[PDB]
Amino acid sequence: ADFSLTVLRARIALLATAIGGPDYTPPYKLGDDCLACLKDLKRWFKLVDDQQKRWDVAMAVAEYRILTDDLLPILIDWENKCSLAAKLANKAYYDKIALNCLQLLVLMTWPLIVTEQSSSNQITLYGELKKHQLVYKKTILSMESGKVLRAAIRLALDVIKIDRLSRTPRDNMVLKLVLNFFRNVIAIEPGEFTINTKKSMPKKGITSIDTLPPNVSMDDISLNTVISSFHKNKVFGFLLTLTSSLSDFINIPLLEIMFYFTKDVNQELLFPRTSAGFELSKLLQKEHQMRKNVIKHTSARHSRFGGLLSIQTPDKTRLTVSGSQALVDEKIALQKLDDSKKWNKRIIKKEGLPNSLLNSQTGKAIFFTESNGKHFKEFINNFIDSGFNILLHSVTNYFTTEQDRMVTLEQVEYLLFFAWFVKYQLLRSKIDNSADIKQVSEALKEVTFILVSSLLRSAYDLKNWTVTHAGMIAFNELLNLVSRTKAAQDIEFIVSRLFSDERIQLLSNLPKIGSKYSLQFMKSCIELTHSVLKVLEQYSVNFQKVQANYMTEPVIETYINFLERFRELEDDSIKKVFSFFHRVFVQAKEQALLFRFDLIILLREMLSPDGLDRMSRSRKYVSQFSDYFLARLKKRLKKSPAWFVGLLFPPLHNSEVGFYQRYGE
Amino acid sequence: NDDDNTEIIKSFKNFILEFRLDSQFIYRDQLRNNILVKNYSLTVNMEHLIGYNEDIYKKLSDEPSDIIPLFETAITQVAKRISILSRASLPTFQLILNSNANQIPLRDLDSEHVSKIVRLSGIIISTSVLSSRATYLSIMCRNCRHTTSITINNFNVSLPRSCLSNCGPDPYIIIHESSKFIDQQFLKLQEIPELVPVGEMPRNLTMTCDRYLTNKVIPGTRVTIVGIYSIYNSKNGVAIRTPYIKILGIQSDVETSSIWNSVTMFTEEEEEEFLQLSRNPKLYEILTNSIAPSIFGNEDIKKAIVCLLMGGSKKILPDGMRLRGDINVLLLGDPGTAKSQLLKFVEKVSPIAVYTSGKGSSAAGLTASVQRDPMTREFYLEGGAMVLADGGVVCIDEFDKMRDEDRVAIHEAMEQQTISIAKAGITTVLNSRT
Amino acid sequence: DIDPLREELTLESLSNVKANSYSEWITQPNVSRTIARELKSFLLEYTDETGRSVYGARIRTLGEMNSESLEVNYRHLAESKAILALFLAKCPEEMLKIFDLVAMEATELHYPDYARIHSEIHVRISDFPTIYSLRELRESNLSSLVRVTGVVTRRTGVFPQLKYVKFNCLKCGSILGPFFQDSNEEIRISFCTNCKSKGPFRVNGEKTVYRNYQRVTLQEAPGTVPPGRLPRHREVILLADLVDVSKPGEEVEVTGIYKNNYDGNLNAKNGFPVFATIIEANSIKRREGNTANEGEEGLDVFSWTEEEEREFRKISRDRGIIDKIISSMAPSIYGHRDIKTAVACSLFGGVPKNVNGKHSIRGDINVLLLGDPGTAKSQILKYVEKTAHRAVFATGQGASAVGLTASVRKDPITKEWTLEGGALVLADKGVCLIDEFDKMNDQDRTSIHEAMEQQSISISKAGIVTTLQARCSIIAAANPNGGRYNSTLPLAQNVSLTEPILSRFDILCVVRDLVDEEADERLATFVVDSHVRSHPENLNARQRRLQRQRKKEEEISPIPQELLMKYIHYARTKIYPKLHQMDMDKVSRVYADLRRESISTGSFPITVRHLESILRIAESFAKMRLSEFVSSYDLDRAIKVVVDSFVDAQKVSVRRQLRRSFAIYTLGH
Amino acid sequence: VVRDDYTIEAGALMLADNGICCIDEFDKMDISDQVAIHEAMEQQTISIAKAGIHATLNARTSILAAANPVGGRYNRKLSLRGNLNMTAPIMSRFDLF
Amino acid sequence: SPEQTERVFQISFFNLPTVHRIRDIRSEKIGSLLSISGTVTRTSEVRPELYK
DNA sequence: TTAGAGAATTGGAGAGTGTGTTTTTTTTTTTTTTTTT
DNA sequence: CACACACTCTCCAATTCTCTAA
Ligand SMILES: Nc1ncnc2c1ncn2[C@@H]1O[C@H](COP(=O)(O)OP(=O)(O)NP(=O)(O)O)[C@@H](O)[C@H]1O
Ligand SMILES: Nc1ncnc2c1ncn2[C@@H]1O[C@H](COP(=O)(O)OP(=O)(O)NP(=O)(O)O)[C@@H](O)[C@H]1O
Ligand SMILES: [Mg+2]
Ligand SMILES: [Mg+2]
Ligand SMILES: [Zn+2]
Ligand SMILES: [Zn+2]
Repeated sequence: ADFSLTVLRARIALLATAIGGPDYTPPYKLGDDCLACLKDLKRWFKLVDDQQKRWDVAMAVAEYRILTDDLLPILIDWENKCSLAAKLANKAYYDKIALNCLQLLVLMTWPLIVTEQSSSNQITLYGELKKHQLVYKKTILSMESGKVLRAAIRLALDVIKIDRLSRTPRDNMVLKLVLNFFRNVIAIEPGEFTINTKKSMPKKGITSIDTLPPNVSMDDISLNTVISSFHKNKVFGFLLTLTSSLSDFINIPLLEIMFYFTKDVNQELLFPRTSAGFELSKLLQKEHQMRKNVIKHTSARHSRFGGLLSIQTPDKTRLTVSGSQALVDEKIALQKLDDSKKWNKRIIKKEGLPNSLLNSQTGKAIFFTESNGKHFKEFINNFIDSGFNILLHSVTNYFTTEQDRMVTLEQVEYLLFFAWFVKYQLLRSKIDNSADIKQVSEALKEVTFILVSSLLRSAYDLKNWTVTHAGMIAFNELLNLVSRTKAAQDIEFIVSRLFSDERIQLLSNLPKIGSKYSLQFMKSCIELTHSVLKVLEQYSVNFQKVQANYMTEPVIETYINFLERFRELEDDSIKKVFSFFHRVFVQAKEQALLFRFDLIILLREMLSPDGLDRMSRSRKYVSQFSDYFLARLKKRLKKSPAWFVGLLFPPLHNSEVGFYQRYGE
Repeated sequence: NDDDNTEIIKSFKNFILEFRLDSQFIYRDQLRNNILVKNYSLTVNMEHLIGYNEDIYKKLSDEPSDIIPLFETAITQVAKRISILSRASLPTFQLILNSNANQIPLRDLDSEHVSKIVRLSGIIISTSVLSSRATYLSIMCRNCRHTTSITINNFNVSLPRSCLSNCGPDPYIIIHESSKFIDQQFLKLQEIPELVPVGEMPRNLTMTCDRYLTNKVIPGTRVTIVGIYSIYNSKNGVAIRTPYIKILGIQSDVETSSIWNSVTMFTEEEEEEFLQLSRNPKLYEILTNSIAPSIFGNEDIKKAIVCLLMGGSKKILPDGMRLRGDINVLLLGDPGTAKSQLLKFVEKVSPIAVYTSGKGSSAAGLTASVQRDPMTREFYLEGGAMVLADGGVVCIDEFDKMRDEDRVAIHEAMEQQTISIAKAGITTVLNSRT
Repeated sequence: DIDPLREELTLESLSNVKANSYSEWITQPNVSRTIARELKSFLLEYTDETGRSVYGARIRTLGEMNSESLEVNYRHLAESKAILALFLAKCPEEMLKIFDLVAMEATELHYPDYARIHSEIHVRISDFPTIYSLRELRESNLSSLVRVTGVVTRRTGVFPQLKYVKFNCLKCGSILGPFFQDSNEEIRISFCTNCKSKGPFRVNGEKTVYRNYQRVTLQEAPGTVPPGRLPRHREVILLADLVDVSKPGEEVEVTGIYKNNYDGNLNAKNGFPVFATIIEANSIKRREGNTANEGEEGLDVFSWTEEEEREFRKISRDRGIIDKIISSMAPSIYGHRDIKTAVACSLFGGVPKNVNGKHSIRGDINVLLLGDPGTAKSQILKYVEKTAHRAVFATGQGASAVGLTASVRKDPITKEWTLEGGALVLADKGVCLIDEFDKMNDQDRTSIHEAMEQQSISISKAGIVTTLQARCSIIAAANPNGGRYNSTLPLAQNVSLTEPILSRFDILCVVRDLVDEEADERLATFVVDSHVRSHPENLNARQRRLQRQRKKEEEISPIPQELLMKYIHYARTKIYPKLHQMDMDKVSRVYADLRRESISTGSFPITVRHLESILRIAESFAKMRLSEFVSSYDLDRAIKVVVDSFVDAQKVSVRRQLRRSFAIYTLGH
Repeated sequence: VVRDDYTIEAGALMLADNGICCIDEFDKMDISDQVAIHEAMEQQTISIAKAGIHATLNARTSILAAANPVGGRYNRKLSLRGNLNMTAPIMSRFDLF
Repeated sequence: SPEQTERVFQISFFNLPTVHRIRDIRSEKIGSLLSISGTVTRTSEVRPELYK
């Protein structure tokens, strides 16, 4: 076995030196028999990695640098040899080795996944081979500043030059090859760390997550460098002409690319809604206000000064707490008395896909430079105004046929692409008036509404949450679109009529399960529910009956659990929550449904000086809500003293007492 | 492995019992003659071991530390056969080696020699006190109180980690009452002055001898050693360990007598040469011309150096008064007159002597100096040139260039024959009769 | 049909690195095979500028000497197959590990079974093209080859260190695998193959092999250390065949691998993740000669080649070789042929003698340059420091009784006594040069009396009682009383010295700086021309500078200085002339006359040690002719030197009578 | 030479290597201390042999020396060679007076 | 050529508005950019930190 | 749809194993160098 | 030695997950 490994490394290293070299007369020279060495290396990739599921050849071709020292220089020189000739306007031989260099680039750059069906050897090498793919991305983007991306578009031009009808399938294959090359160079992304858990944790945790090779920075791999190298090598102009020329073979690679470099850009950075120094200053004043609150909680003398408090309590008995801060502040004393408890209740906490808006943190933002941010926004604005409408119309047909074949990755990269573009283009048409909304008019067409709704329904029914989460996101965006076009002005009525019985029950069940899943899932359910209720309210089947379908304890639970994360929420998401609590309190007079203790602690923890910022717009309506809540709580308690235990526990379902508890006769 | 040791042992019993030259069984006779006077050792000359069966010398010189202690048991088995009646005890005999293998210069010892029998020579600069090594530990368990013993042979073993028959991880204590021990001594050997390379300080080895080889030397003697060049794991670099010699045979070059209460170590074949020489009618002419034969004239200085080499006679009165028997001589004179060439000669003829320069000297370096031992942190006394030269001659060249504070330290040691000390809480009068 | 793991590359292919580091490239098996064949072909096929196979001549000498070490010159790699010179500088710890095997196979082609004599050869790389002081080293040097200069300041004993080690597991096998041991850190293994868990071990005693080990603390050279700022040091490690190569206090130049390792004491006391650094030495050179010189390659500047020994034999039979060699002593100092003669004799020396083992005679020739100011007494001594094999220089109030001689040190740690050797030990088989000898303290000056005649240093201090050897020739320079020679007085009144030290010197030169209108033209002309010729602004450059250095030197000297340095060391180490005994009447009448005329009160102390001097000087002249036998012409030249130096020490009132009386001996040559 | 191993302590003529050592009160300097500069004035190096520390040191220094006559007044009746306690060995080292 | 590493950049601020003495040092300023005036008594060897 | 019985995984009690700890350090003699004696 | 700390191993029961009938 190990002899086989070292013989494999020796055979591939001897092939790697056979390709060519700098010549030293430096201008890289092709080795004699280079085409046969390239074809043999493709054979090695196939006849080992397909045939035996090993990854060993794909590992050891990185050890001997074949990509960064041979394939890249060969493609970049051939690009110069064709650019010069085009500016002058055996090259038929050099075409074949340029193609085979692109073939090996696509094989080496192909996305890695691990699964139940994965080999014991593949799961061994996975975390390592992600580092070599990171080096390949850095080298492709920076080696002569993306001249290889220019060579890739040239090999596509070679088949764009011959007609949509008069082309051959062996050339439509080359189009798919070039699109798959770009999606790969985009979607090289730093790996997961992984630990074996058969053996328990030592007295420190995982002391570094840092899955990067020795000479790669996190910035060399970022969308900033991707956007930079794409604009400098005219890649965007290629993608834009390509997505307009659609008047089937390539639609799904093209959507894949638009997903892979729209995925982690939260759109709001593209719209601002000395400036960076003013922005830095405001943030330093917020950190100063936080440190002022920490200083108001800190010792006015040294750590050893030693003052000791005794608290008399009912049953005429004592506790004791240390520290000068506790002597004067009764609330700090009781907070310290709870902080010291050495018990904690054990918490309970929660696949082959890329990191995306499903998985990345609510606070995450990617920091475009100012030229990069304008080069990106101008590219996507041209793409929306040209090709989004026809591209969505094409892939929604291809996947309305063929639904059952969509393994979860296709299903996400369709649903998220649909949602992100419709959200961006709604927001552009909010601020810009020359943006048409109706440029994305395809999104509300009956065939696409049916696909999105079917797909979410099947994912919910099959309990595939990653797809239900992506469904909930896209459905929330389609609802935003419907509401906007209704406000602007019959297709609205057709879709709005189309969910009357069953999707209603589904979308009501979604938040009831939400409390079992990630913050991003709960966030999506809340944004969806806010949008639904705002739509159904505006249209009036019966608003009172459908909202009473939502006014149930499990929904209130997921709302409280989303609000527990508030220190990392934004004012928009807190305003959505408290609008729903205002709706429950005033519009329903349900108020007993919210009196449970978890809310009372959570209001105190966020209304505190240590909680929300005092200058925040968010605190103002929390303070207002709390005043109404405490008034109705005082009234209920004065009228029915048993509510002090009823507030401590979940509600009852024994009929007469359960009604009396809920409403006070 | 003990089938293999039994054949090695059987092959050396047969060396003792069969080895003969002429009519005489020289190793059977030497064993018996040593048993009667009660030294339990045998001296073996390695030309005889090669002459009997060269395969045995091959075995011995390939791995000495594993074969020497098999020849010691083969000697004890013969020692019982030739001196006790069977079916009607002796300790483990020492093996001592003589050799004419080529002397290795002390500085040429290196990794090629580790574990080999090595013959060399040097000047003994130091001898330790005697120390006790075990040869038999009696043993008892702390917990279950089982009892046994460990025979020890001192080449390159420790207390067992298991009770031998829970009884525990380190079960054994030593019963000192029933254990048996042997003497061990450390020497330090400097290399010979005429063999030091240009501009280097003379190099030094520590080495160990045991049983009948202890006390066989004194500081300043020139010796040849046969021994096993070997290594020990001192706590005093990395993967590094200290070289020493396990001495197998000291051989003092001139019969300089070592630690010696005037005992009759001479032999009749030289004593009868001396007793004829005494009676030569020209003896004082013969001894005068034998002093520094390459120095012309100076006849009276040669006549006085002969008197100094004999001395007079020491006397001890019923008073308790002690009379000096040693003669002191001063060569005071003009430049280039052979004063220093006569001092460099008396250093070589005298059986004990030290040459020194008064300009290269101190009071403490001449008489005795108080050192501080780095382990105990106690002070201890070390002998200078007058203590090293004791019973002999100290040659003090450049006596006019000695400091006035250093010359005065010699005043007691020239008349009352002692070195008095009162320093660091040590006080003694050391004997020094030179 | 070739084994895929065996197949090889070309010299074209080595440059195309295709690995993440040189460490990873050099270790790949096809690359390693290609490197080996290239290094083999360098040793087999490279030839000198003259056309001889220089590495054949080195391999002859390697196997004949039974030497374990092969000298290779880095320039010979930079001049041929230069990628190997590059890899050797970048990662020597892998490159030398191959070039040691190639050197073993290169010598085994010549001496089959040399494996039975040594299992391994080491390559002592020499003349590495760039040099650092210990202050100039930086992290960018780590794992690279360096060349470095310093003073070896401590030099521990020589110990057997473990090289190959198996281990016993306590649980199971007496056979854990044979680790080659790295000379820097412990074995640290954390595993057992015979039991796949943590457990205790003992170092196995079935097999092991040892190598010699010695640390040397190497410090910056005080003439490169900027004044008032501290000298830096590094630990240096010498392994098998490099141990015992350098003595405490030499200026040494090391080539070696700069390395570093973790140790907790640094990280503890310094409070940062900082690593100790060590130079594993790969060769050593001793910085003797003039050092501002490109023409003097190799680890030993006083070694000769066979084509150099043959050149010594040729010139040694030049008619008048003695007077050519004498004219070449300090060739840029005009006149003073009696001092140049005395310096030549002291610089070659006589023959030391031992008689039946009982008695011994001094072979070194001691010289006193006594005279007026500004007369090249100090320049003659500074020339002999460049020219002699082992030499030490000392001056007046700067030299103590036991900085000459030897002293006893007390260690701060083990804190018991040891010897440190002085200038007369560090110049043993060599010369000690004592400038301003009259201005030493008499307490310091009188330390020399044993080392002049008995050629030993007999210490008895702090319970250390012993004798060191000290066979130096001593050359001393002094001025007379009042700072000027006064020719009407006897010598014993011109000088503050006394008969026991004046008689230990066995040539005396008196220098009088008298005014003369034509000798001061000849002297001033020579000094003016010597400034113009020595001016710092008066076929490739490293060779082309040597034709101008050769041009300028040969205007002044009958013999090249590089040849004369090697000729002197050769004559000192190989040649030991005997006497024919036809001298008896001459030498006896010379001694009788010299003694009879020394009845004068303040006259030079002629003594039996000044008969014995004529015999030493006659042996030194036979060494200059590179003869094993003293001739009657050497006995005449020696009698002329000793009689002229006696007569020149007399007062003008009797110098005429003495020149007239001794004429048969002064005019004998 | 300084201890407690021995080492070099740099003096006034080394601290001024490649520059000027200015010496005042020069005639009032003890002659036993004056002679120590005869190597450093001409051979431009200081060389040493003491305890365990033999050495050779640079002293490439120009000397500027200020002096008083023996008696204060320059005795104009005398050539410079008689006004001043210096002897020919050091009188010949200074380039000009 | 081999691969050549990431470069590490020493950002060297200078010309601060104010200078502190060794006696002005107080733990309240930990982690903040000062300038300090003083006289050197000793300097260590140049040693390698293990940085990454 | 609630609520209650049976199955699987995690927390931490507690048993077991292994390692380090005393600790000092001035004093008194001997030497070799500077300078202030 | 023996007694605290550092650290790993193992078992047991406590809590939460999942399925069934009331
Ligand atoms: N009478 C002599 N017979 C033979 N050799 C002699 C004689 N006198 C002197 N010599 C030799 O000349 C040298 C004398 O030096 P040395 O013996 O050291 O003189 P010394 O008397 O000790 N003089 P000094 O140290 O100056 O007071 C030695 O090499 C002697 O062998
Ligand atoms: N004969 C000479 N030929 C050439 N240069 C000379 C000669 N005599 C002296 N010099 C030069 O003049 C200087 C004086 O020589 P130097 O060796 O310093 O004098 P010195 O004899 O030792 N006098 P001193 O130090 O006062 O006892 C040096 O630079 C010499 O190079
Ligand atoms: Mg003498
Ligand atoms: Mg001079
Ligand atoms: Zn027991
Ligand atoms: Zn084991």
